[PDB]
Amino acid sequence: HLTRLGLEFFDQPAVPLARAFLGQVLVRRLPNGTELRGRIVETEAYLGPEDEAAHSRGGRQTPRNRGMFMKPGTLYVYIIYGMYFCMNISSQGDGACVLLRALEPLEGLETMRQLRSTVLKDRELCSGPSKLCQALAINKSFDQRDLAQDEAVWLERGPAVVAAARVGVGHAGEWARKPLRFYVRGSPWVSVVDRVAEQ
DNA sequence: GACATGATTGCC
DNA sequence: GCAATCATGTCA
Ligand code: NA
Repeated sequence: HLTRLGLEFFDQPAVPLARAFLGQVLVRRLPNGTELRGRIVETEAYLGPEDEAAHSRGGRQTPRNRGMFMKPGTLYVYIIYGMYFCMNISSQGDGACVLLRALEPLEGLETMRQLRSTVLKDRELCSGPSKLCQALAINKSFDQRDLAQDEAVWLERGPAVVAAARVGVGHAGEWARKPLRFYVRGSPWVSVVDRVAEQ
């Protein structure tokens, strides 16, 4: 609470926000009062209407993705492949948000392991957008919550960034190629390294 | 109402 | 290399 990043932090455009997320710690307070912690090491920016890789492309706006259009810091959690969740945080700009792709586990590792068992090496706990949601017990109920004012989840300030193309956007179009994915260089917790982009 | 599909994960 | 599994986006 005293460390929780507030409203002013989130009110930034997608790219600066996605880059600013690196190093920050995502915290999840479970019912047993225990708190799980993960330092963000990989994120992706979705610019909005012009961004053909975003759900909000062409100004598309529905009840499912309303979060992207809500105040910065508002969560947009959705179900993919009818089996996994993806956690995004609305940024400045309607239809713009930041997807979280990987965290470096810091605390509550044992609970995460249990959560993701449905023996896992720590490297398999949060190395992915859906894995991290599973590891932190994030689900559809976290959709549209305010990361700056929620009792169960918040971001804390943390004490070389690689910019690469996003994952699972395809190999067609200028937007699929744009370097809108950012992660901690040399980090062993990133979900997908891009040796090419690192050079 | 119907029908194609996914910013993944993980086993063959 | 590809199946799992179903809410959502579209078209009607
Ligand atoms: Na937004």
